[PDB]
Amino acid sequence: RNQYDNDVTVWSPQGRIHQIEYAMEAVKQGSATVGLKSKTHAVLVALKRAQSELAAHQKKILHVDNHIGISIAGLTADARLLCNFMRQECLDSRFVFDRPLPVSRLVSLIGSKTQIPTQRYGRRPYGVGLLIAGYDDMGPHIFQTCPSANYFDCRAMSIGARSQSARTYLERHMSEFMECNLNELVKHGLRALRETLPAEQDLTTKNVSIGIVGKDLEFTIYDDDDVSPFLEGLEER
Amino acid sequence: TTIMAVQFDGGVVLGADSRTTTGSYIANRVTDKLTPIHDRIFCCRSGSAADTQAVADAVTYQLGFHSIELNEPPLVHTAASLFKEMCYRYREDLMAGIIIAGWDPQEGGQVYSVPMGGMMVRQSFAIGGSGSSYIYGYVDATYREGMTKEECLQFTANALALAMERDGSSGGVIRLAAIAESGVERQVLLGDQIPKFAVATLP
Amino acid sequence: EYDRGVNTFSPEGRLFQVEYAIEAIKLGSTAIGIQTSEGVCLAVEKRITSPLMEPSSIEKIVEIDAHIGCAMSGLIADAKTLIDKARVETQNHWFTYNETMTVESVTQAVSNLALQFGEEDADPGAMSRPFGVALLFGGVDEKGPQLFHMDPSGTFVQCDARAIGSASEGAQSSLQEVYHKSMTLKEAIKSSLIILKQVMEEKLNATNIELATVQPGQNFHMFTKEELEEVIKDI
Amino acid sequence: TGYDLSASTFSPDGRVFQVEYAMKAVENSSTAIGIRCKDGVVFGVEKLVLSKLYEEGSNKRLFNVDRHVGMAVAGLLADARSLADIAREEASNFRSNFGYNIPLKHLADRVAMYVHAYTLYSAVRPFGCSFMLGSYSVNDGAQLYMIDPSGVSYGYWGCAIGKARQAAKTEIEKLQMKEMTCRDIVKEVAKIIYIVHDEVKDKAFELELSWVGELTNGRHEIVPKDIREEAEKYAKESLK
Amino acid sequence: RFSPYVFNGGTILAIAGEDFAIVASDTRLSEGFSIHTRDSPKCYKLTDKTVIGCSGFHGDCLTLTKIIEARLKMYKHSNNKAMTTGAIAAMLSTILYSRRFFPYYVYNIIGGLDEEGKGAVYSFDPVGSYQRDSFKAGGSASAMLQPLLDNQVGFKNMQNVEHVPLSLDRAMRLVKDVFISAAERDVYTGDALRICIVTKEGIREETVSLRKD
Amino acid sequence: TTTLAFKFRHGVIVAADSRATAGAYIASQTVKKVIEINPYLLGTMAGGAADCSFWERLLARQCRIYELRNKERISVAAASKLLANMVYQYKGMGLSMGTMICGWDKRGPGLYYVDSEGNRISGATFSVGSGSVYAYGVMDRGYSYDLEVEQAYDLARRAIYQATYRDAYSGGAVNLYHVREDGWIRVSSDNVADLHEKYS
Amino acid sequence: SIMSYNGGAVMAMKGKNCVAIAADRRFGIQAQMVTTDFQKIFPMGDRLYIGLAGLATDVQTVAQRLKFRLNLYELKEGRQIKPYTLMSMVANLLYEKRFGPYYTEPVIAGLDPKTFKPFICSLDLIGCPMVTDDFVVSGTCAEQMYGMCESLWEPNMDPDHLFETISQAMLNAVDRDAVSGMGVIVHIIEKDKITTRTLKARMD
Amino acid sequence: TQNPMVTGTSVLGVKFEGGVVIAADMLGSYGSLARFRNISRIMRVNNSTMLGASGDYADFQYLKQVLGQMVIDEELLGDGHSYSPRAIHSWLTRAMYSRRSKMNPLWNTMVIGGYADGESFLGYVDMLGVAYEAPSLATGYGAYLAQPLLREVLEKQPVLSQTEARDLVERCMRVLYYRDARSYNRFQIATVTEKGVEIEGPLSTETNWDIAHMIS
Amino acid sequence: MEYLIGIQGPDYVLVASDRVAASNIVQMKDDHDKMFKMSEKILLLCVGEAGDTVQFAEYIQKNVQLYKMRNGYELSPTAAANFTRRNLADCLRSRTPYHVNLLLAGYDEHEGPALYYMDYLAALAKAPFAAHGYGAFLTLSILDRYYTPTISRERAVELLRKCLEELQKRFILNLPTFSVRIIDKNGIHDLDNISFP
Ligand SMILES: CC(C)C[C@@H](C=O)NC(=O)[C@H](CC(C)C)NC(=O)[C@H](CC(C)C)NC(=O)OCc1ccccc1
Ligand SMILES: CC(C)C[C@@H](C=O)NC(=O)[C@H](CC(C)C)NC(=O)[C@H](CC(C)C)NC(=O)OCc1ccccc1
Repeated sequence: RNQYDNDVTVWSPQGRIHQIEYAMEAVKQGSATVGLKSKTHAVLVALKRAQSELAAHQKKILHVDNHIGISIAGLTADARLLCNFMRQECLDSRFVFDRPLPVSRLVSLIGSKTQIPTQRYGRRPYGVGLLIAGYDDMGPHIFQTCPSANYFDCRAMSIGARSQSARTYLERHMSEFMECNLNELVKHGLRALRETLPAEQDLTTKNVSIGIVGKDLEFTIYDDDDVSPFLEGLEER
Repeated sequence: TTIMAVQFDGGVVLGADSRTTTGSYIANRVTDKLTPIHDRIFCCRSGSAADTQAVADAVTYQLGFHSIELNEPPLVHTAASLFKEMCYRYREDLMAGIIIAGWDPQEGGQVYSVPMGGMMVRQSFAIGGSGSSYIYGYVDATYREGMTKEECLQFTANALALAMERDGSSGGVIRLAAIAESGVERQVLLGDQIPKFAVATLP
Repeated sequence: EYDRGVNTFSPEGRLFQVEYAIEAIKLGSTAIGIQTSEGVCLAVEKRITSPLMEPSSIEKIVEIDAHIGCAMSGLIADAKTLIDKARVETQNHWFTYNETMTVESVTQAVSNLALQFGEEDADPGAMSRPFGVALLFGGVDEKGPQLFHMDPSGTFVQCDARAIGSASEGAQSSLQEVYHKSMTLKEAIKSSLIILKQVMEEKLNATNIELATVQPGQNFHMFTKEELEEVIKDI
Repeated sequence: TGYDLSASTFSPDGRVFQVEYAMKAVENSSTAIGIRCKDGVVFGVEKLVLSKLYEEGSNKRLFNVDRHVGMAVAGLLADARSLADIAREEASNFRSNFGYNIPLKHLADRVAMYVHAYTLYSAVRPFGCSFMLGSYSVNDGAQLYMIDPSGVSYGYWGCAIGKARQAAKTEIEKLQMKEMTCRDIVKEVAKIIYIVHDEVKDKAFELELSWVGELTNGRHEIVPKDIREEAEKYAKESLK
Repeated sequence: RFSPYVFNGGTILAIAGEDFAIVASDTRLSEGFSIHTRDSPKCYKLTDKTVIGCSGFHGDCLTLTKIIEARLKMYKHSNNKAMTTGAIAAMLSTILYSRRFFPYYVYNIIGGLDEEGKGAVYSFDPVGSYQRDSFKAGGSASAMLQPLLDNQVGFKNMQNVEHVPLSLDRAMRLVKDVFISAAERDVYTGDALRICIVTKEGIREETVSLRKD
Repeated sequence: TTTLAFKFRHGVIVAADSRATAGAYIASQTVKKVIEINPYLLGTMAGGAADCSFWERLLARQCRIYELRNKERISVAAASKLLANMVYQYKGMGLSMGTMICGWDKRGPGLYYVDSEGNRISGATFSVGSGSVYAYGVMDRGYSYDLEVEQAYDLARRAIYQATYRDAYSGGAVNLYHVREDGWIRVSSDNVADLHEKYS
Repeated sequence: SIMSYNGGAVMAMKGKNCVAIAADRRFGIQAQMVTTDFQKIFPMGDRLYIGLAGLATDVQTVAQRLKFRLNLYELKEGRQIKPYTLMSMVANLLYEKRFGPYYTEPVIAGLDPKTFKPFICSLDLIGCPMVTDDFVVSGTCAEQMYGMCESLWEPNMDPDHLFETISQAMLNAVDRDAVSGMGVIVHIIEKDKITTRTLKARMD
Repeated sequence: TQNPMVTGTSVLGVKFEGGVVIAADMLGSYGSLARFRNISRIMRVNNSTMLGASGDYADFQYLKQVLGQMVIDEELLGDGHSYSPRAIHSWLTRAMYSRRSKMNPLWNTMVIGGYADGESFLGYVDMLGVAYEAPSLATGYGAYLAQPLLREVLEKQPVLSQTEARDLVERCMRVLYYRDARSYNRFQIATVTEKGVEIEGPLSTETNWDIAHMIS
Repeated sequence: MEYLIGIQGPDYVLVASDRVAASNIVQMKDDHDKMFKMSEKILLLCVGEAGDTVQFAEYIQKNVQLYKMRNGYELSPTAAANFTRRNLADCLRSRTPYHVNLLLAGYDEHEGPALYYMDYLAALAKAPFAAHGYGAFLTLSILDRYYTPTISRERAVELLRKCLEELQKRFILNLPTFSVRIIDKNGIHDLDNISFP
């Protein structure tokens, strides 16, 4: 099956495109990121990973717009290219209509741009998984995007290495998240991110990044000093 | 150039004069300003001869492809919309005013006037060209709703006759066409046949 | 047989060309970059092949701007195009905003150019392969002395201290042992030379080593042979 | 072999394998059924919810291509979303050029030709989605068309696309759709989807219902929840 | 034939102080001898420390403000910091020169706090030339407003006068007095005066009524 | 606008008025016509304010990139040619620019005049602007290569002052710079009003 | 007119088995004569010559461009160009610039390569080709030349007579034009030989 | 449109509590001639927005086609988001300015009236892209004649009842009919409220010609 | 306004140019050289609109230099003149037309001395003696009266001085200093500037 796996254009005789699946594996290799939403706020929690003890952790949360924020898993450069497309599209909505772009409408445009490489020859599926947290007239939204170019609306979703452990936590506590206050909602995400962490590792201000968007709050990324209040109230694993 | 179209129940009557003039010289004294875009759709052409003929040929080709592809008789509104789109896009380039009248199974007899500037309006009676200004009062006073096909044919001929007498550009023979489900019947009125209105007699 | 295209994902999920380009960096000479509150220090191994080559011709450490310098490892020729992009970008930022570009902003811009390679790219002339150079950018901005790492993958990460080159893994273990947050620039320069001397096959000498420093008070300065001799004599 | 690598290569038998491989991807996808009635067309999708985490209404397989037209898709969703965008563009272009709502037979032909272009070249792979377009107009009447990855488009009184198309088609055949009105058919489309679904594997399905017809005044719309709930109740009672 | 530019009127003034910056504008928008609206403020808040006043063809003013806002958002995304008043001044010159062949008909004065916290006023000609000034007036009444500002703020042509540092209260009385005087002698200015004060706390807006006509 | 530059044994003296005028209206009395391209190079601005500022700033960027790429400062001649080539492309499009490029290079002290028309010339003494004619007469009468540094400063101050008196567009203060092998220095900025008392 | 700026007069006449072409030798920017040795008649095919009058730049450019095409044609075809074909080639070159024309009116005098039949032709600035059995005249003094030629020309003139007739017409006609003159050069084309003679003309 | 052809006269807008009312005549005139005497110059963009245009009918008809497609496209998405009256106004300002910059302007002045989220929006977009929002709006000769009457009543009493606003618009239309050569008796009134946009059919203002006898 | 003159003798070409550069009513420079050395034995003198003169001449000079480097032999004066005429004529109908009047002087070992006159319109004429600018109208008559084809180099300078002396006596414009150069088998040689003051 070596011939089928080499190019995106080739269809395997089993009806599958191997190159798209290989790109999806790249998102799995990246660090775990968990995003969940309540009635009032939507949050992104990121396990920043350090190449060396000396090295600082890579950025995992980025500001697309005042009402939109993204968590990146997979190849960082592909994410930055996708983020620039999203930043330009949201700005174009503000310039033309003087309104924030509906978060759902942006995800549809991202899906279209990601799909075109998969069909054409000499192109690669973008190897990134993005969690989009945004607040629009409809309310808080959490969306997951894949190299397959399929985008899904999620009450909560976790992407990256050991994401399944975070997903199990989210499924059990899904009912509590909607009515929870912002501090409770962020804490639920921190616990889910901890499940991904190996038992030896512990959540710390340096390795944790939190992004919050809400009815009265523009997307804010909380730094290591800023994450300390959210992490201060916690329970031992 | 005077071009007129009047809608009748189940049909449309289209009329035009026959004069093409460069300055005060008549190049053609028998010009046909009624062009068949499709089997039951015709256009009356006013303005530059070259611009009108080119636009009419392009619409006939486009409407012909459209009808063959859809395997259905074309709509008058579709023909008018194609003319409006070309006229508006090149409004600065083309000095052309066209009245599109035809029969569709769905909406029967329809007259649409696309004036210079590419605007489309459906009107019970439409008049166009240099002679149109002289006959505006006659058309408004004479037109009566419920006019029969013969009454519309008389109405169009009487109006065109008045415009041709008072307009230098309008003249020659009156060409009339009537479009209905049965088909298109075309007649030419000349000399005695052209309606005559008494001139003032005070030497 | 080069059957796979330049943009092909591995069964594991990593682009084949990017991984091969990361292997190319291992061939490159070791460069030690340390960030200290007093200043950021960049050091590199010239690796002169023969006595005949003039030593000054090798230029591993280059000045992106007065406040920003970069040390390079891997294929030097690939780096020149990236270095030119950085210099033009810093000058453009001055013209448009009348301010110095932050080191992170410069590293992000060069990093963006790293993955822009395509076989079916519209431009008749476009990069066909990933860049094969690793760049350490060290500079002082409003945030303070800062050092950043650029990889052929296009990932940019701020580093307190890092080594890029053939002996990077061995040097990194040594750097982690000797790195303290309170270290002064003079201590960092001495530590960088000590790690470089151990990793370098040739004995350390003023000609075979290039060292440069950026401090908030002074613009990027490359140590002169006399200046290099004093630090090496202390060893 | 090597005869199956490109869409620009015919097999010694005369078959382009890459297009066949694309059709297989549609067969893997969950079933979508469209039934045309005297009043208009009704559509149903056996949407499968992979995870409880996904919010309800995510990954919709029913789209509104135009005010009067609706699309039911089975296959790669990303390709189907791209085809929906092409369908929306074609209808918009027709309205601008000819001034009237695009006839469905024409929309199906134009979109099918776009799907066909992919099958002819090595540079671009064929689309992996099959879709049904449904519309009602007083002059046109109810019309249902289905387009395969090959690009063939044929009108159908009733159609099923997906894993259980063969099973659904026998159940669809039993219904006398031409006599029945849309309100009656909405119960039947729910019944066929529930019967076709496999409880043992590919469980946790959700039913998406859409209709265009006299009841909707010729505007394709998602079936109202009150009617949808009644239809699901009929399907559950019938399954017993 | 078609004329691409129309004069929509309006006058703007910005005064810089040791700890404050005040940008003021009339609210009247007028085409020819007719008043389009009595409430169209010409002051727009670029950032927490910066307010830009734009007077001239209104269509050019609206587009330029929209372009500046996008550039500010783009800078924050790329540089991870909000643009300083001086940087906005340098960027605005480049945007204006980009349209040198088809110029924007807008007179722009930027008023904002500098990095040290001292007040800074930047004045721009339509093509793009910019300079930093303690006080500048732009628009239809710029010629009327500027001479009093030289006499009082600059103490020019006055001998044996103490050069007291400008006070927020004194500067605000001067801004009201100059605009009231201009409304009396210039047809374009009038209706109301929008005063925006930039300080470390934030931007504070005050409106004082001016003669309707 | 009066701008004057001359070359003498000690170096190059660059001086300018500070008045910017919109038609009759005097927009500014503090405009800085002389721009510092690099620590060893200066550019003088005359005619259109935006045109001169944009193009001289673009020359400075090109000179900075040249220094980084070639590891040496650009020649006065090379900088002057670069400005001329960039302006020539826009010839006939209405750019109005009069500029003097003054600096010290390995070749020696250098003075060049570049204009929107495209003339580029090197001279011992040049004056550019509306008041250039008035400045030229005073400078020509008192100019010598042998002038002492202090006398040279006075000649530049006097020529600008006399020009401001005759020319309506010239005005404000005279800003004087001296280019030396070490680099340029801003010798002084003197308001014409104060100079008027001293000269008279 | 643009044509009058540099001036110039060229004419061709047909004889029994000979053709003749003559041109003024003055090159002038307007009222000032820069040179008296300017070339307006260019050899094309040994017995085929083209005389160009109009803007001096255009006269030089068209001769240079025509030679490029003719040299390529002769190499590929393997044969000397026929006189009619040269008229077609020059007409194509002039028409290519119809919207912005070269300001030159070409006159062609030649003998057929095999038959040796006399051929004379004239073309307009935009490439219209006119072929005549007697004389073709182009230039600032065209009306004067037409008057002299119509009266002087006679059929079946011998080469010596053709030379005298073309010379008398050119000399008297350039005498009545201020911007043409300063000498005239006459070429007599015969199958056996080419005779080139410079006439004595008033210099003023 | 460097040169306008068939054109429409003034369109008037007034804001009342709970909605906006815009009134336009039904005449398209080629120069002096009243060529088309039954044309609607008011368009219902969506449930919350209506647009009235003065200027080339062809350019207005083109805008109606483009605006209508954009609204149809949004409805297809069904994301629960619909364009606000302000959003349509922002789009028009960008579209008019872009054409002005290209030097191929759309020769139209448009009044956009909408009611959304318990607020009433009235906006003006010019051919050159000049745009503003005001309580009372008028275009063409309406600015010179009708706007002074509308502004005086509004300045004295800021909030107007729907009935009072229709009464004011009818008085203004009569004033325009008397003093504008391009005015026509038949006109359409469009009102936007929480319920939606309603356009009334041809309406004629009664006229008093008593002054004609007084001329003697 | 600017002045160029060329006198050609049996074994040499004598060329002179005005040394004044002027903007408006003021002569900014009195040392300007309008002579550009295309090759060891070729000089191109250019007078015309500002900017166009330097841009065209420098481009021709650099292209002529490239020919020597690429082929190892310099162009003939006739070839260089034909190369300038083609480039100027090609640019004449182009959006950017150069307003340049050029005089080309060179000595070729095989064909001897050459002087070429080219107008802005791009007409190339080989002339025994030629001049450019308003000064030519006064100067050319003197040259026609006193020029003999066998004139010696010393006599050529005497003729040149007479032409320049007339310009001082009758020309409205002030052209005090003229640069003089000669081209012969040895090569281009600078001659002392003729300054009337
Ligand atoms: C069916 C009609 C559109 C044909 C007919 C009736 O209007 N056309 C016309 O009456 C119009 C008159 C209008 C231009 C004022 N005439 C025309 O369109 C042209 C006149 C030319 C000067 C362009 N008719 C014509 O015969 O053109 C001959 C011509 C064409 C080019 C140059 C010189 C002469
Ligand atoms: C003040 C220096 C920077 C330049 C100096 C040099 O001569 N003078 C100038 O630049 C001239 C004065 C000159 C015309 C006599 N001044 C100007 O050019 C002024 C700049 C300030 C005075 C407002 N610009 C101006 O008034 O018009 C600029 C413009 C250009 C195009 C469209 C609209 C407006």
